[PDB]
Amino acid sequence: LCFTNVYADSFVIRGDEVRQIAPGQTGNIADYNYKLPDDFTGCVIAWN
Amino acid sequence: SKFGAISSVLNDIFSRLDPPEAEVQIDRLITGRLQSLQTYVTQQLIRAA
Repeated sequence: LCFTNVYADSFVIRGDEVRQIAPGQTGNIADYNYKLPDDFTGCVIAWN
Repeated sequence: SKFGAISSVLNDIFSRLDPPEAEVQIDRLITGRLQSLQTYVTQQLIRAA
């Protein structure tokens, strides 16, 4: 595929907190740090 | 009528389910109700004739 522009967001979170990064998923990070919109298209990469 | 979904109430789908497949449930309910209304309109057309 060919995209218009790509934005990469990088940060570090706890081991079990990785589930919180998801459209329409709530939590401490989701509510106060980083929330994905429900109409989110893109990949999320997590490695220890 | 549930039409295969888990609930007949839209707000129940909203509260008890997260959006990504709540959309699927809403789509199922919407298409079922649209089919019902289509059937009603078709029978009304025949009876009107």
